[PDB]
Amino acid sequence: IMLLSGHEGEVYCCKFHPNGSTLASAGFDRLILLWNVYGDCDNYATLKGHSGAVMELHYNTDGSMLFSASTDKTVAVWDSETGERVKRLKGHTSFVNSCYPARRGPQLVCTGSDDGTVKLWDIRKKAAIQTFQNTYQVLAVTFNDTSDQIISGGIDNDIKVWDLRQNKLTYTMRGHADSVTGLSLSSEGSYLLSNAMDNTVRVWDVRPFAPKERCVKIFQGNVHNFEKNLLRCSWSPDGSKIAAGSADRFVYVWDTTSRRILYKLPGHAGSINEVAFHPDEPIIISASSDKRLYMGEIQ
Amino acid sequence: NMLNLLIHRKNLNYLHLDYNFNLKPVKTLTTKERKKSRFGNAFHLCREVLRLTKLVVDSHVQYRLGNVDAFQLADGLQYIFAHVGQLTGMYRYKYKLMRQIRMCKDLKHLI
Amino acid sequence: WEDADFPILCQTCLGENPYIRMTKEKYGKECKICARPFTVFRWCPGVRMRFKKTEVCQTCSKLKNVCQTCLLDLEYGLPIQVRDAGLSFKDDMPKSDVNKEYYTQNMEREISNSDGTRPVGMLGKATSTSDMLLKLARTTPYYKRNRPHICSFWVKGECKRGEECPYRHEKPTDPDDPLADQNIKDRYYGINDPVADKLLKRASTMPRLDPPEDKTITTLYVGGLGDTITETDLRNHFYQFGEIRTITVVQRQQCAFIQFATRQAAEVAAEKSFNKLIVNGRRLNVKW
Amino acid sequence: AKTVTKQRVESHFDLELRAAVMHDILDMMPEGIKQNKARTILQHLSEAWRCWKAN
Amino acid sequence: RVALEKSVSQKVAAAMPVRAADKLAPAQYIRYTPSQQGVAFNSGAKQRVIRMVEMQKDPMEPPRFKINKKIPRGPPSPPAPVMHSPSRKMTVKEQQE
Amino acid sequence: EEELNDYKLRKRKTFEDNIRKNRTVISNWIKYAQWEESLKEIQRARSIYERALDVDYRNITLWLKYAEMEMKNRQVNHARNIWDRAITTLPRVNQFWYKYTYMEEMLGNVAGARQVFERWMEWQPEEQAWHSYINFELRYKEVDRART
Amino acid sequence: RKRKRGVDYNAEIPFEKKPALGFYDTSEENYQALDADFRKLRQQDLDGE
Amino acid sequence: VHLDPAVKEVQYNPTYETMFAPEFGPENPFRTQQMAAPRNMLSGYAEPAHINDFMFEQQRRTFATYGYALDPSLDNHQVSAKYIGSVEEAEKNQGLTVFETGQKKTEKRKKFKENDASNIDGFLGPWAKYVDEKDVAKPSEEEQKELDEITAKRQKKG
RNA sequence: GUGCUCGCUUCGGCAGCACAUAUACUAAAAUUGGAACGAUACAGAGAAGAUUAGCAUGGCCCCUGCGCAAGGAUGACACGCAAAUUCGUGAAGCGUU
Repeated sequence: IMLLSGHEGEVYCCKFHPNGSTLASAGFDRLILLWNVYGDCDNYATLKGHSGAVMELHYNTDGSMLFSASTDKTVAVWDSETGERVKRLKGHTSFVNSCYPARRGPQLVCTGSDDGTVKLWDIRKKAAIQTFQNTYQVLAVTFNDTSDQIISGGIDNDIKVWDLRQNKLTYTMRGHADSVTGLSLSSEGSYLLSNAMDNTVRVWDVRPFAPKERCVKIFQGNVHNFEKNLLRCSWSPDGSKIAAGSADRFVYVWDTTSRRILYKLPGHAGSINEVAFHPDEPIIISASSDKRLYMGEIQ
Repeated sequence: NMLNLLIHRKNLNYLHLDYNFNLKPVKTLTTKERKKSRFGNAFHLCREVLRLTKLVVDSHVQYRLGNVDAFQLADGLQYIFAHVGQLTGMYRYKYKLMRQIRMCKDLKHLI
Repeated sequence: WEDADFPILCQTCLGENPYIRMTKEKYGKECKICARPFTVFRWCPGVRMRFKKTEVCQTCSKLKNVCQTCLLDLEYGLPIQVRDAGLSFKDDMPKSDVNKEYYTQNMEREISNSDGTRPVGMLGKATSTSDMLLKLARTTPYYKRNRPHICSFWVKGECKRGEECPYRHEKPTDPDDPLADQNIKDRYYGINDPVADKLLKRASTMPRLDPPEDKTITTLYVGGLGDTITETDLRNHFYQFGEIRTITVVQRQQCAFIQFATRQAAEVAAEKSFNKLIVNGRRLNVKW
Repeated sequence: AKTVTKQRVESHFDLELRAAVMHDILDMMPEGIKQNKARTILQHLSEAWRCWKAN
Repeated sequence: RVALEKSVSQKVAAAMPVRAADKLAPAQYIRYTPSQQGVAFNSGAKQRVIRMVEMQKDPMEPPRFKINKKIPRGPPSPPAPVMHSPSRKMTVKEQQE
Repeated sequence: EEELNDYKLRKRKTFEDNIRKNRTVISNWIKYAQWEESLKEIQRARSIYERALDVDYRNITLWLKYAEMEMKNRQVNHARNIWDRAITTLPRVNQFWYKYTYMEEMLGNVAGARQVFERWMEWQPEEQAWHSYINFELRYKEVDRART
Repeated sequence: RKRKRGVDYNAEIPFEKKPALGFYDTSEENYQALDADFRKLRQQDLDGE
Repeated sequence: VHLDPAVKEVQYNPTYETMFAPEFGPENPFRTQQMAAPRNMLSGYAEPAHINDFMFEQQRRTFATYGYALDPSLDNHQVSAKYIGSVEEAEKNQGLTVFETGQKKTEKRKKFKENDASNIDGFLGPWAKYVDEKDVAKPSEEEQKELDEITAKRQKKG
């Protein structure tokens, strides 16, 4: 078990690097702190370029590029080796809640904001290529696996899937009762994990050939409290386990097959915003509003 | 007010502290009163320092009232700092002031 | 000196709103009993109320097992005199100041060396529950306790500051009422507490087991059984009291007559068999 | 803890001498001795000192 | 050393009392479970949440209370059993010498 | 009652002042406790002995005076607690063992007396102690036990 | 009365260190109070001969 | 199963089944309400929260203005959220907070205004009195007499 | 409350949006107790004859002093029928087996 203090404020997001050897953490302090996973878990960055809260972190699939969506209306792209802010996408009129970069090349990025716009990008160009206008605020976006689709969840409860080729809404999924704070797509690309404020975590069949009712599995046991934070969700790399942020200070991991809890680990003092799995070894980190990151082995 | 309150708190009300920071007794004291009212050098030093401020400040008051010429004011302040021993008795309660008191005599002679 | 991070407070003092802002002042005042300095916590219990503060240190609070403010008991909310007398308990703590100081250091020594988070030394002498206490104890808050003080200028009859006035504009309690003359010390030690006396007299008037003077009948009557209670249910309950051999039931009355081998067992039986007695959701009336 | 400045010196030393001798007489006696006569031994020391000064 | 240096610091804090004002803003939240739960008492909730703020000490206020007042010292810890060997026999002849 | 309380207050103050000045002089405590014993104020006498033990628990004569006072007033269980504490703290003080058995023997608790004797033999006391235990069986003709 | 010490020894047992208590129950047994007899007792009788 | 109930500061990561499974056996009757609750200090369980400053302060303010709030407790039943207190006004006022445009906006009290600062002894900017409810209140012709009695009765004691 | 509303649409009112978002040991009081010399009568200063420097020791005794300095009568007090466990010899008279 390892404890990683040193954020002055709430930790909203944390991600392992795809090679497993290094870790990124960021939150309300606006700084992005890069940690070694092994050894003394020492720090060796301060990334300083933002002016507002860092809402989400994502690496690209090779790990050279770190993407940070911020409430400052900008998306920063960092070089992981040098720590230089490579680019500033500044196209959004309101807070940027989320981002996610494409699995396959080229280096596309998509974004969701409280202005109700879902904007696609290309890192080569300074402007948005395409904007889908949602009627209400968007809290989390991810691509699909094929990099052709944006999936967005918002405060309008429904899950909306766009197609970049037709520029049109293509299918919608209904069942969640409240704001979709978090979306995450499995490494195989078949399934999506969703967290919503209705105290349910669900798995949906994202594949083209799903049944008409796409909700395959329902998980329970997390809590959303009065702080209404954007509690995120993540998959294990093998797809056997799922984790969800919960505001009741307990760190939840479910077995996807048996639908049981497997770990419900105490020790945080605040709302847990994101939980992430290490890619190779069974190490789990959980980021909480108590200004601490907890890292520990599971079996 | 501070030194006044410190007297009244001990209920030593037979002492009087006047508006020029003299302390004088209103009667002949018993031995027991004379013991109880024997303040130490810390209290007496602070009192005489306050006296030295009032001589400075009242000179400026006399000028702002128009009772004295500006040239009289200047010679007034000069007189004070040269003569702080004679005018205030400070060196009774802290003997090391004979450094400063000599040095002001030298400056007097020099100027 | 006592330095604590959280005040021992009952729900009625603590307030009706579960979001509380309070200020922590180290060594702000002396304890109203033991005169030792303690950490004073002060908070607004609700929309209109006194903005209360802790009056006694946790040490004195631990010994009696009372809230630091109202000095009513953390288990029942009754006053100290009522709780101890109901258990026939008495406090050996000295009454004179010099001996109280000696006693104070002793308890300081004890709490520092022991676990100290516990009443159990003083509670251990009388752990038993009593039907008297459970009947009297507040099931619900008494927020009226919290209301602002009376405006003294208004009682004088020339209330300047007008309708802004946060203090109450209503008649004070009459000074001839014995309930006005209360003292924190007297409430803490539990000596001549008028609020206690009012409770105890009232509680004494509650109904009781009068029939045992019939010293050679040993049969109990129970009434209100309905048709919805079996012999076996009745027989089980009576069996916990003692040895029995008669059961007879009168269906018109819906009453049973049940006879014990001894009156002593029957009288022991009767102790439980009051208004406490419930079977199958029916509450039953017991007679001889 | 007031100090042994100057005037205290001789009275202090004569306390420490007698306090040291107290320790030795407790230890030197066999464990079955009548637990008394400590004060008697000290008075012999005070006499031996006076005889030494007077030769 | 962490245990002693902290106690050191509390002693050393006496040495210079007025070198500056202390600075204090660790305004912390604690969550509280009142033990004596009920439907009515908390207006509904099982728990209540409390904001703690350390109040600003006035630099100019003198010591409020009497410290010098001595008190009778409490009795010690309970007496240890005396593990001696048996009292070896004193003799009359040595007792006389 | 006022003259009685003033007599009590005057005497106690003189005892407490003497005790405050001469704490190591254990004989002062005994005089105060015996004076309360004369007044039959046993609850005060008890507290004086316990406080005196806190200054010098090793003083053999202090334990004796405390135990004697309880025995006289028929408070047998209080005296038992005093003896039982004494043998645990001061096992080598032979006199305590003899006196304790002597209580039980006068009370005819021949069984209870043995328990005190058996617990004594655990410490392996001096020869004379054993002979007292031997003679105990011999007084009651238990030849085969005396052998063992 | 203008004193900080004195009269306290009349209100209660002043420094009531309790007896230690164990293995025999002795909350039960208790003692006869002092026979007063304030028609023969004297100041010399309390101190003794 | 394998984890003690008397435990703190667990050095490894226990599984759900090996930490949350029941304690076996019957409860004793010898423990009152205060004794059975999992208290850390004499009246209850105190543990350090880190709740976000804007959300605490909002809900706290909301209860004082209306008398409903969203429940801060973090176990209860993990099933559905509720309001607390006068829950009838939560559904009525559509769950707003103080930091919002209110639903009710009517029957405002009337005061003077002379916002010019040019007429001496006539300016009153934000110090304006309401026009109806006015200074120097006293409560009765006869309650005065009854309070006169009470003060007189106090004079008879000393 | 102010500003903006290609707001009704006049310069009267109302609506929306933006910014602005929780002071106060809450009294101009009622109470409650414990204290300041110092006068009134009373009271007389240690060391085994007397006149006297003192330095100590001890603690629910303090005062003066910034003091880990130094004064207060050597600051006062201490002066005590200072009895703690546990026995035996020798003869003489009287009564008993």
